Amino acid sequence: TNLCPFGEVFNATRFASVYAWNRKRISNCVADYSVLYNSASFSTFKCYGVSPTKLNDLCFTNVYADSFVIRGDEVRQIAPGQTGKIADYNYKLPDDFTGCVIAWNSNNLDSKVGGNYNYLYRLFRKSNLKPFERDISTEIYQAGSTPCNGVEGFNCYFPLQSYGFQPTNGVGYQPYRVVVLSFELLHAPATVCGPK
Amino acid sequence: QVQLVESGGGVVQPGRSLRLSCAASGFTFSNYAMYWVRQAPGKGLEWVAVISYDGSNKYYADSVKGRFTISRDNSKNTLYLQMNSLRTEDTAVYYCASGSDYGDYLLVYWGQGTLVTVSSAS
Amino acid sequence: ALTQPASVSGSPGQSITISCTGTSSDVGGYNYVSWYQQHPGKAPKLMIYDVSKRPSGVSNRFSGSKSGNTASLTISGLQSEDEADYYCNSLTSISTWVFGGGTKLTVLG
DNA sequence: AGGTGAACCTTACGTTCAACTGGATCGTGTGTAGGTACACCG
DNA sequence: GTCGGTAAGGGAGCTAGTGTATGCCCCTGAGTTGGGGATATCGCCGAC
Ligand SMILES: *[C@@H]1O[C@H](CO)[C@@H](O)[C@H](O)[C@H]1NC(C)=O
Repeated sequence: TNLCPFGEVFNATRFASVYAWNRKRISNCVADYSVLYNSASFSTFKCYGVSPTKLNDLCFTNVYADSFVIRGDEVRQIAPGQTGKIADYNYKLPDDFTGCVIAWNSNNLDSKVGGNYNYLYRLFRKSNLKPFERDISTEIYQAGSTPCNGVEGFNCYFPLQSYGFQPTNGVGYQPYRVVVLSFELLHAPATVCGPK
Repeated sequence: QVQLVESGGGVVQPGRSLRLSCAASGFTFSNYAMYWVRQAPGKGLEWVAVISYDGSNKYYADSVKGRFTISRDNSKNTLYLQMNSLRTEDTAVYYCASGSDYGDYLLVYWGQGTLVTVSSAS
Repeated sequence: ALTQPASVSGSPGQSITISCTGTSSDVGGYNYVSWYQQHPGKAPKLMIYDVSKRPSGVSNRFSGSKSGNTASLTISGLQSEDEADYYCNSLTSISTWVFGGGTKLTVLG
């Protein structure tokens, strides 16, 4: 019954910045994870709350596919109960995650010479991020007790910082494309399971 | 297919200005970093210059540091290299490489490239 | 720069290996080498993408490999039409795109 | 096309109680180029 | 003609379409994409 449009997500020309991670709903299809391989050297595929070996014998009300890019040393922060700049400011995952993540290197395709400024991450925030929340405001974040009336300068920095991806970066510093599939199931008809 | 055409330039006197233009088509210019690579007649290749995908950052080979200037414009889809204070040893054929998808640290397309001769004669 | 053999010769059919070496910074630490084949009076075009890979459309026979500090290209069953110059590239620190130098293949015709 | 000057979080790490005391050294370990260029003899 | 040794009874490897041991990613984790150890039935040429 039709194949899930995983190409439109994994083969997408450009991935959104981590601070503005996309969200594509996938439903009314069959999840054929077999074809997912042979697409770049994947760096991480670990699942919580569901045994991958049986993934083809169950399906859910829907699944949300959130795609973004982060540096390798940072990918470990995409997990329930984790802490870090991404975990508290850009992308926060609930402790009861019913789903899992996929990460693959994209240095050859997403690391411009001299620095790729197309990707930004939120380095400052007043408070942590609630699970599955999106923040895009670029208001000047004051750090000290001196209000700056929204002017960049001393003790008042721009919240977003552009990733400086370069070919000569470290082994773990190169960009990594991450796609998180959150399986949401309720008392509703199931939508996305592969061959039995 | 993707085309890259160099404006070129005839024999010029040593220590004189010269502008070379590389026009590209068939692919998105404004998302990749061009390179200028020279080749002396009968010798091996030698990287000359590279410019970032937006012109913010430019790198030159130590041999041409402080004499060349590589720029680009995306409005008309073109790349420019300005040569000042030429030297006789600089004569060579210049190639305007692209660094297309799945690699930007490497040169891929390698357009036809033009020829520049630096000799003090008519 | 990099060091390469001045010239390599071999009859058609067998395997031919061309090796280029550099300091740790050029290829010893960075695995970004890529080899180009330039025919006489022609624009060089990529042959070996990355340390060991090949862009779509090129011949399967060519194969890149890396042994520690050295990078090698292996050609299986080369024909007469493979007579051309071959250069090994490398991305070093602080940019500085070094080049292999010169290497010519000939067929015992 | 260089020398002063003042900057602008400057961009790219080697990490978590923090922030700039409001110094280029400053708590833990920063660091700098262009120019904004308007006369020369050219 | 009978029996004991056999890259073999336990070593190593990884690459999804799928077999019996130079295989199975078997089982999933340092996240840089992979760790050691699970039932041996074995089968077959050659010296005695
Ligand atoms: C993504 O693109 C690659 C290369 O273009 C292709 O081989 C692959 O099939 C695509 N992804 C999927 C899931 O098919």
